[PDB]
Amino acid sequence: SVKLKGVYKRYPGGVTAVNDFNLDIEDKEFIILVGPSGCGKTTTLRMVAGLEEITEGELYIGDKLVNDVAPKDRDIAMVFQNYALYPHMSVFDNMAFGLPKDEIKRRVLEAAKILDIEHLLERKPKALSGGQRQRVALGRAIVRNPKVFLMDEPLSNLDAKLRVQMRTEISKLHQRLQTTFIYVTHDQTEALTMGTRIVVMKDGYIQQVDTPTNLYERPCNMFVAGFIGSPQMNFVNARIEKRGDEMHLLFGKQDIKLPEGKASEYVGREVVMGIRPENIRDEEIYLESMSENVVEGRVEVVEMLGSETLIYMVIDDFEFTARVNPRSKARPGDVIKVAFDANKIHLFDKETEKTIM
Amino acid sequence: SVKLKGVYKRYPGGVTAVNDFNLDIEDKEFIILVGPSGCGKTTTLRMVAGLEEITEGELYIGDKLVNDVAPKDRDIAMVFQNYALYPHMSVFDNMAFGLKLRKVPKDEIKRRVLEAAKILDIEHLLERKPKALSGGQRQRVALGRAIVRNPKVFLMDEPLSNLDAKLRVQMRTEISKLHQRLQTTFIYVTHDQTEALTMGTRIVVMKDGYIQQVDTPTNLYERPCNMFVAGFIGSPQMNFVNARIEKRGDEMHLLFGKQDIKLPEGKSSEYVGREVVMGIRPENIRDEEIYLESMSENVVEGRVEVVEMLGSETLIYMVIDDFEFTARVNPRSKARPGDVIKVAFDANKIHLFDKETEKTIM
Repeated sequence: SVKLKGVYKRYPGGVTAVNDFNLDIEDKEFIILVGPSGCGKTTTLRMVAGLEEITEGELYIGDKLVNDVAPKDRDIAMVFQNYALYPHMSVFDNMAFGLPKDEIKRRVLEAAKILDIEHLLERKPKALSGGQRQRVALGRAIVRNPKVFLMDEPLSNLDAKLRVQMRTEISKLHQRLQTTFIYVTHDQTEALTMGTRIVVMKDGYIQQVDTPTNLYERPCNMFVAGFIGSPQMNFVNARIEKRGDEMHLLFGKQDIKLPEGKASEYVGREVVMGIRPENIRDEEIYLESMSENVVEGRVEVVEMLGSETLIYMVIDDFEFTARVNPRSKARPGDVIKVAFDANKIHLFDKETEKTIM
Repeated sequence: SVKLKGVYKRYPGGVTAVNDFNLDIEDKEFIILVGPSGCGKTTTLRMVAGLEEITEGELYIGDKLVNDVAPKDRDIAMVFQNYALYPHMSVFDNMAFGLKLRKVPKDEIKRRVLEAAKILDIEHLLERKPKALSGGQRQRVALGRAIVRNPKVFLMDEPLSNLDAKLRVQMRTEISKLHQRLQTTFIYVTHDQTEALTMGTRIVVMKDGYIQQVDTPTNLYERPCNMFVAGFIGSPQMNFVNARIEKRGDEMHLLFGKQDIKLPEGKSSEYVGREVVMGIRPENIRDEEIYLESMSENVVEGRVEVVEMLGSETLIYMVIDDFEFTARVNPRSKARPGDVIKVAFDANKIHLFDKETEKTIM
């Protein structure tokens, strides 16, 4: 367990890098820190590790306050992008720096075969490059059985398909040792599967802390909504209008009827509507059931992937991206009848940019 | 335009590698040859290129028979795994070769080489040598020696095999953009299936030497002619179970295990009562509550065992009775291992094959 109570970090010149970071990681938890560059996500990790000092706040590991504890005295394994293995040491010895009980150390180190480095086991760092030397750094930390793991983009020099293989082995390791993990990555796509809870940070402030599913389906503001999930969620200005007992959203000359179950102090007001691509669907089941919420749009580019078909269109004056089932019939220039799934509409304040529900 | 009329190739020992290969490529067309290893796809290219002889049949590039024409007199551009760039020549000279001894247009060779370089954004590499380049750049350079040929056909034998995951996709879309630019016939051979759905005008699926099907990407995907095309194109693989067709009233139902799926009015005779193989793709086993209300008749309970969230999709792996099935649904599903899920089978997208003959009934 690690707790950060009201933690600040200020840079030279008074600039605030991390602003009131409060969060309680329970033990045996996988927490992911995502956010744009300079959002303070990397800074907090260096502070939990003890590489930067904590200007203000408290940091506890278990029960012990460690703000002024040297990194070596925290029982933490760290992998950062300065992994920097020693050039004139074998792969084994470069992973065997756990001070120790030799001849069992080897067993655990050979078990690092999970990283597919067993065929490099007696090599030296210069013969590997890019991805392989980063998997060596991982290995070093992998055999440490610490109280918490701290990882800063440890799979960034690897290629797609091998990064995926090592992400599943990190998750299995957390499932096996059940020690706290704090994982930092630029990629968002690796947050949604790995972490128990995800923390979205922006310009030093944490926007939201929730489970991957909850971040995806209940964002707190337009930023989190437009930061998690790709391609970016579609955004339009819309006016809420009550017609009869129905509640409608109007943007351009188009008309979306919200389902009975939505709402008070925003009726007649103009809001921003948010729908994700996979909720603009063209299969005709939806075009008959959600007939009230079908809109005609002029397709401009289509992209077929085998997993999906992404359709980029323009409705009245606004560009929209849609995700439909693989191998679609749409082509650039035609106008297609898309249905907006009102049950998946997000509504934010135009000024505060936070959600109304 | 390229035509291959009844073309065969047999190996030492009498084994036939290519068996009655027939198809007429229209000019300015992108054709893809896909199939398992040793399906003869590489052999066919080697025969179009002139590197192997044609045992029987007729090859016509343009309007002329070229079975006995040397490759170099065939007006062919080739990017194969043979095309090692010349080690001690600049990429420029490596792109100006062939053109340099096909009746040198010295001035008109610089102009064309640099237009092919500007298309591939390799002009800032014109003075580097192949050993200084990396795999991806030399695959762009190798392509470049072919744009300067202005050929009648381009021949590509797995030219994106030496690349890593992301790079591949980047140079495929560049080829699709490239064919859309030169508007010359392309014949492309690749191992990966995913570009059935991405690259080609028409696709040829080959199996054990035979052409299984020649069709457009959508039609290849949506109307496979046999279980092989059905299970070779599309990922994850299409689900297959043995089922028996049964006529109850004028409805027609399909039964496998304890479950019963009713086909819509429009599916007919001379296969009813017999055991068939059913084929449905994962994106047609789907759990959205829209499906369970319209297609309540064809809702099935299945025990989830593994789920994989990808951001683009959610893959759900389930067992029904003794049978296994996979479904592809929206990115963040709530189904988790141990639960039982209520999936709807989209009857309008079920494929039915002969159990013995293994070819499609419709």
